[PDB]
Amino acid sequence: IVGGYTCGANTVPYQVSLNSGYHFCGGSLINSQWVVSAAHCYKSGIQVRLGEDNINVVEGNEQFISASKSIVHPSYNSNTLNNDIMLIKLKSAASLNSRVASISLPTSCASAGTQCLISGWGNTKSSGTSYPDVLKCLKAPILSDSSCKSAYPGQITSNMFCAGYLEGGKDSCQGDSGGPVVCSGKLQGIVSWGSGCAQKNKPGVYTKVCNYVSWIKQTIASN
Ligand SMILES: CC(C)(O/N=C/c1ccc(C(=N)N)cc1)C(=O)O
Ligand SMILES: [Ca+2]
Repeated sequence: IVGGYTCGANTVPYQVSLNSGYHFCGGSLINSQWVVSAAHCYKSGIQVRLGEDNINVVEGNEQFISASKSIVHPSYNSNTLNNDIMLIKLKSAASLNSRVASISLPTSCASAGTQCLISGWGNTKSSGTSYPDVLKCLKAPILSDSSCKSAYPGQITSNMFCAGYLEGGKDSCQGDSGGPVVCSGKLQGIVSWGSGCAQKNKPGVYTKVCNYVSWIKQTIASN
C-alpha cells in the first residue's frame, strides 16, 4: 500500500496473509473455512495466516492454517486478468473472535464515489521497494467506469472496477494482490492489477466481487 496508513493491530480482522515460506499475497476470510483471493495468487502449498499484524513476528493472536484446496475461477484468464478470483478452503475451521472475523459478501454492487478500505502488506513505494512489517490501510473511492476505461483503454471488463486517485501517490501495490477492498462493510473488490503503483492516471484495478457471489455460494456449498 502506497500513501496509506498503519491500520492498527487486528482492526482488519478479515485480512489474511497467504504464505508459501514467505508472504506473497493477501486474502479475505468470508467464513470460518473459506478465503477469497485473486486467481493470480494461485500456487500449491499455501498456508493461510489469520489474526496477523506484524507478519514477521508471532504476537500471540495468530492462527496458521494450511489450505486443503484452491479453486480458481473457471473463466479466469491470466493474460487479461478477467475473472481474477479464487477460493481457498482451510484444512480446519478458523476460530472466530475479535481478531479473526469474516467479512460479508455483497448483495448488491458498490457505487462510484463510495469510499472503500483497501489493506495489505505490499510495497509502500511507488518507485523503489519497501515492505512493511505491519498491516497498511488505504481509504480510496471507487472511480466511474468511464474514467476507469479511459485510464486503461481496451483492458477493463465488466468484472473489474477502478479505485483510488488519478493524481497518483495513493494506491495498492505488489504484495497487496488478493487482498480486500471493503465498502460499506461488504467485500466489493480484490486487489488485482494496475500499471505500477500510485502512478498518475493509473489507478488500481479490482476484481468486481458482486459478479461472483452466485459462483462463490455454489462452490462453498459443494466443497
Ligand atoms: C501479476 C501482476 C499483474 O500483479 N499485479 C499486482 C498489482 C496490484 C495492485 C496494483 C495497483 N493497484 N496499482 C498493481 C499491480 C503483476 O505483478 O504484474
Ligand atoms: Ca504476527
